[PDB]
Amino acid sequence: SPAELMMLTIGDVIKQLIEAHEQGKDIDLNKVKTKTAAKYGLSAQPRLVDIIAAVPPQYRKVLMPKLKAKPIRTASGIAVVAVMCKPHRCPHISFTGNICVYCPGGPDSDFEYSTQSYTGYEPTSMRAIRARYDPFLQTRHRIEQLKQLGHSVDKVEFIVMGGTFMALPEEYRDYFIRNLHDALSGHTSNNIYEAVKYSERSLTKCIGITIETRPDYCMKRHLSDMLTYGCTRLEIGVQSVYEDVARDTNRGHTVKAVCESFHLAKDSGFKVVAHMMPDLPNVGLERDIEQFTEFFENPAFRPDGLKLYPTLVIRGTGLYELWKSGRYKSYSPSDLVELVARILALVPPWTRVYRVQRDIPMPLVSSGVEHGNLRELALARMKDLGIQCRDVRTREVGIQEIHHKVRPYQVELVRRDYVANGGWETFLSYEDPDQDILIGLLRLRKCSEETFRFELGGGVSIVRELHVYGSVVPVSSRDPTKFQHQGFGMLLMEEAERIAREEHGSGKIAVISGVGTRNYYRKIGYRLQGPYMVKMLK
Amino acid sequence: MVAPVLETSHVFCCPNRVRGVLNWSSGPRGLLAFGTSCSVVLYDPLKRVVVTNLNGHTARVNCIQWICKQDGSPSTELVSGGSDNQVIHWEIEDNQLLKAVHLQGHEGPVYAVHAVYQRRTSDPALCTLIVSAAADSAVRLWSKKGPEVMCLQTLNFGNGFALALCLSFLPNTDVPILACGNDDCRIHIFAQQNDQFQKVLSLCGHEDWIRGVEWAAFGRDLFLASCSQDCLIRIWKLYIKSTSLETQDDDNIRLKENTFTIENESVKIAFAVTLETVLAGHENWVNAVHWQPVFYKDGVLQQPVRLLSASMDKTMILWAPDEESGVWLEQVRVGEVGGNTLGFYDCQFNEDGSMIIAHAFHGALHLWKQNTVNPREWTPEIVISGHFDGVQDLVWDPEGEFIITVGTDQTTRLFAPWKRKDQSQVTWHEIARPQIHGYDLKCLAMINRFQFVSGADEKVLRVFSAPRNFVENFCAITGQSLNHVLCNQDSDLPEGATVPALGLSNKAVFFQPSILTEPPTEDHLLQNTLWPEVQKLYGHGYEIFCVTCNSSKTLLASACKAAKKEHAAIILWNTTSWKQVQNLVFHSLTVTQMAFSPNEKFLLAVSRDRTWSLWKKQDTISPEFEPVFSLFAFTNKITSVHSRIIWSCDWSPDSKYFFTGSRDKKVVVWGECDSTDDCIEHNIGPCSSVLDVGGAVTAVSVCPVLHPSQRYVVAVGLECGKICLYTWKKTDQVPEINDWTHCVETSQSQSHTLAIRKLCWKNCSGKTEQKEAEGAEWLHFASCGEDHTVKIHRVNKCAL
Ligand SMILES: CC(=O)SCCNC(=O)CCNC(=O)[C@H](O)C(C)(C)COP(=O)(O)OP(=O)(O)OC[C@H]1O[C@@H](n2cnc3c(N)ncnc32)[C@H](O)[C@@H]1OP(=O)(O)O
Ligand SMILES: C[C@H]1O[C@@H](n2cnc3c(N)ncnc32)[C@H](O)[C@@H]1O
Ligand code: MET
Ligand code: SF4
Repeated sequence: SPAELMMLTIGDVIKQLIEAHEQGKDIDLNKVKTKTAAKYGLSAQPRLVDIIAAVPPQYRKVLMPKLKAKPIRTASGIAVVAVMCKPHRCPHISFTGNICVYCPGGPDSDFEYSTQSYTGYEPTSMRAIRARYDPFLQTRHRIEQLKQLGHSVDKVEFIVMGGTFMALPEEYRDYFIRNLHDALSGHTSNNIYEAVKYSERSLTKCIGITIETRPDYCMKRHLSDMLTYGCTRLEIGVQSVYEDVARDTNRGHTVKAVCESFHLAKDSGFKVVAHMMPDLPNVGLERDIEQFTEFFENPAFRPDGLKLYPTLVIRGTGLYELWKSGRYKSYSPSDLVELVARILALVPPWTRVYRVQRDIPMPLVSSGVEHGNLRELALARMKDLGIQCRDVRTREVGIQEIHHKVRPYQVELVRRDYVANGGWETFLSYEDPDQDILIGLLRLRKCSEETFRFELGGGVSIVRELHVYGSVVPVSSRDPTKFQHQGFGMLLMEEAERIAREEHGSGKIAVISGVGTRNYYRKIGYRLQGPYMVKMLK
Repeated sequence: MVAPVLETSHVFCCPNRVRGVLNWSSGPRGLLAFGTSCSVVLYDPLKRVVVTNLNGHTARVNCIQWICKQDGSPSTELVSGGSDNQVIHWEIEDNQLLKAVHLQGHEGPVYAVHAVYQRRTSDPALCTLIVSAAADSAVRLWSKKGPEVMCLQTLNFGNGFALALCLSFLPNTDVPILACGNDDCRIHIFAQQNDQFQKVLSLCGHEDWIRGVEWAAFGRDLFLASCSQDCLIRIWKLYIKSTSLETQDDDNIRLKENTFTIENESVKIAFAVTLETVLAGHENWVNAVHWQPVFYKDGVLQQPVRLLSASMDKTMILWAPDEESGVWLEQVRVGEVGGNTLGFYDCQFNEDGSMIIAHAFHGALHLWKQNTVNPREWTPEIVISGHFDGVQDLVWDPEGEFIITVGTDQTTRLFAPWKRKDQSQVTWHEIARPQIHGYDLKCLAMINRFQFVSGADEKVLRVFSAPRNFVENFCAITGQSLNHVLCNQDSDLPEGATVPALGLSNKAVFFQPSILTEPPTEDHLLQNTLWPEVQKLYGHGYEIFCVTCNSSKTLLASACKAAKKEHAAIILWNTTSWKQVQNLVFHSLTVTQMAFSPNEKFLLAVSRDRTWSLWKKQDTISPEFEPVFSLFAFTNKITSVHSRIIWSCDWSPDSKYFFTGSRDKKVVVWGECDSTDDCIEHNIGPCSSVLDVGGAVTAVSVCPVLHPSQRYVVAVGLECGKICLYTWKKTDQVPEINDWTHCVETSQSQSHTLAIRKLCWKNCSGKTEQKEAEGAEWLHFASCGEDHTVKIHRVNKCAL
């Protein structure tokens, strides 16, 4: 039978690998796989996961740096776990009578047992459906998969998806957040504060949480509530900078509300990521370029991250009815690629693009995008036109290392200042100028005159993000072929503490952080106050 | 006769989801103890029945630990800790409660408890030493001399925590010693010289959190077993150092000894600690570790050397040492590897080691027994089971041989009795779990003997029917006849059910044919015991809240959450061809409960808006058509007497009066609803006097038995889980005094701990007159609440 032949082939492969390790010579895996499969008479080849899932323990520890699969999953310095909430209705269904004109799925739809703005056939959607929307099971399952691939899960970040999370009853939000923290740490708590304490003392660090919210649910109350949870990032859907579009699609709010929410969130200390949608109705091929030029040149709009979602028409929505009646037509594919190239050429060097298109399966789409690799096609077109993309994602060491083959040689220090949302922003970085390679970054902001938090009033400057890229280095370990634990963090904080005292004129510095970061900043010399890590500068 | 005799018959519950909540006593005929919600339940595995509940806690129970004697007699004292900042010391006599003492002074929920008896020759009243650890980064010590307690000491760990504790005495002396496992991946040892505890030693080696330590005494040496989340188990060894002489064998390689010195009666004694071994074999976390207790065979004490461990990767391992070499070897590895189900929290031995028990992630209990002749074979056995979250509704078999419950744990369970030839007592066990749903369940109703309707946190009602193997299993276990239970009326029907590939539904498998003569275990219940779905009803705009059915088995009601008038509307269905019949628009808030009069000519509704309404059915012959309903009486703000939300209502057995209970701590009777022939408009109004029960009323029920003396007994439940039986009597005079009489009340161990959500008498309409009964000395009913518990109570007839 093929099964025992497969097993013997696998065992022989690990035997050769461990022998070669013992006498200490390098070995090529593909040739060994083919040769060993030839002997036992097979019609297939071994899979990497199978070879990983049969190593003895000590050898399992020693020889993972050769059998790892999908090296992109931890090429940015963290491990990402995505979880989903319970199905529910969007808050503006009541006082308007209906929801956005293009959103698919939801509690009242033909997509059975699916969350709003999702179909249920997606990877994460099918993971939570079989788990019946339980945060503990989802976290455990995803961490098990990540460990089975062969990655290190020392540092974790959560992403909470679904509809509007902050519109649910308080008890459910308590349940969800405390279960996430307990799943990481291993405790069995009763409320948020107990879970937060135990997670602070944990060994599997929780770097931060990300939540998606609407501009009318981002006020002082909601911001404070999210501050107690441990959240550090926000996702808001702007979709357009034009006031007529925001009311012809039954969005439910206005652009001025979006700007005010941006101002409050940035003064409180969060990070802002914006969803934008090209090819909206009543928006031609010339208003998109102006839209994005204003987006990146007007101080009221400048965000920290972007998500480009070209418009898709899906069955069971108002836009579907518009499309059937012969009143709405999509762009041609060449025009779409050209537009995306032009848009990507405008992104400033301090902005990071996380995703470039949706992930709806192709057969469910009636019109719109049909391919599945828009980003790389756009990059090739940009190379043809002679322009270049200079965002954050396509300039860091891991991406430059796996897509191209380059390494930093002549690292230098760079600083960029600007004005945004009524505040004076600075962006410090360590990067290689000649090859255009990014290593580590830090964001700093001087608090404006309209801050409401008690801890930040009276002359406080706040640090909003500190990050060093590369592959993941486990805590208290060192790897001379990677970039993390080599002192680029205490160099970036010493400079932030000099700007905040000699230029801002402040007398205190505050940091928003997770929990493992709490221990790190305690090591540096900061103390704890409220949900912040503060330090006197006098 | 002068006083009624209320007694409890059966209790169904499961342990909490905490580490160290289960503990098995030592000595012959010991008792198992675990914690459910706010109660400590004592369970007797040999008879497979629950003996009693100890309830004085106001929050979730976290730890339980028996106190071990020296003679080998069964223990009679134990200590518990709660998530209400307090510890409690209990005393037991004759399988009852004798006394309880509260120890207070913590500032967070407690999470670790231990206690021992003290040895001394002053003939004291059994002095006891207690140690506790909580979430306020502190460890506290207590002493209990008789009925008096006092706090000896407190220890502060900065911003750390203590996760495990154990107490014992140093060898060849009477100095207590303490071992504490911390989040620092480091064990701390304390010794009590003079009158206080002082740190002596710190042991390193682990590199993750520690989740259990245990002392053991072997000969003249002391052993310590430690487990962690490193997936590793370590054994240490403490002994008395030499006499500072006779040490001349320097031609050997030995580990460095960790030494300390203590003062005892003006004498210096030196002790040494050294590591013994490091076991391995687990993949996920190790949650608990335990030695084997000593026991007495024919007078002589036997002291085996064995170890037990339970892990998060669905496994248990038993370890024993090897005498040929210096290593330990696995002997038995028990569990079920595979499936999305997670692992175990706790594991326990028996008195002698014949049986082994384990506690699962959801709350299921697993029990294994060893064969007498084959010593490496273990088989599972029958254990208690129940919901792991709040129960919301309850129904009875129309003929009275099983009950069906739903809860916010997204499950539906069925309980039925077991009949065995070679015994007289009857015990009730779970045999069916006909739903594992994706929404929280709220309501249930019964249509036929093997068909029901369920309503959950969604806009859809569902209908479930029973497969074939269920009937065979039911008639086998309950002891009936297969031909007679079918009554030649069910005929051909599907065989089973299975989970669908996508979405939430049930699909007939016309699972596996598995005949059963004994109740199943918690691996056949999870998979092979579902029920097919045969209908699905739409027509509501929001999540369901209430369901009822008439006695003629052809109609059905419904309600949903609402904030306006166009959403709060009752809907009537059919039971032969499910379509909407008519919509009854009234009220502006949610309808909480409805009831059909036994005369099948009325329908009543109570709502959050402090009002109510009565709907009368008009009379037509029209055999092919269906009758209709319309308003017969109502109530506005002024006519309403309840000042707050109405929670329950019920009918009199003769369709004459009806009772309402609300949060206003009052139960009112509205009467003269009879004379349906021709009234001018109505005469409905208050027909009694209000009663101040003492707290919010959340359940009302009336016994379906008529007495010539015209007794109307009402079972009233409260938020605090009390059940009071009153006796209402119509005055028939213009004074309304002497209509409320208190008959009987539940005791402190027979009551619940949180709100009561349902009460239902046994309306055995199939047995209209009790043919085979002891003169019907007793009346049975059942209760459920938000304390994870379902209970069955029995009351004396002639007393009421
Ligand atoms: C605060 C926030 O918003 S999040 C910080 C970013 N989140 C991430 O962890 C992603 C990647 N982060 C990193 O690269 C690092 O964790 C940073 C940014 C915190 C520090 O970057 P580095 O340049 O690696 O720090 P640096 O080399 O100066 O310091 C190394 C020391 O920090 C320790 N350390 C690193 N991360 C942590 C942590 N989460 N908790 C505790 N100690 C930590 C290392 O163990 C090492 O200590 P040691 O070598 O003396 O034993
Ligand atoms: C989750 C995110 O998906 C985007 N989104 C919602 N509907 C559509 C659609 N039909 N096509 C493309 N993107 C869409 C919105 O930007 C929303 O914020
Ligand atoms: C999941 S959609 C994006 C978040 C939110 N519903 C918004 O429209 O802004
Ligand atoms: S708010 Fe977001 S999720 Fe809700 S309907 Fe609009 S686009 Fe969809």
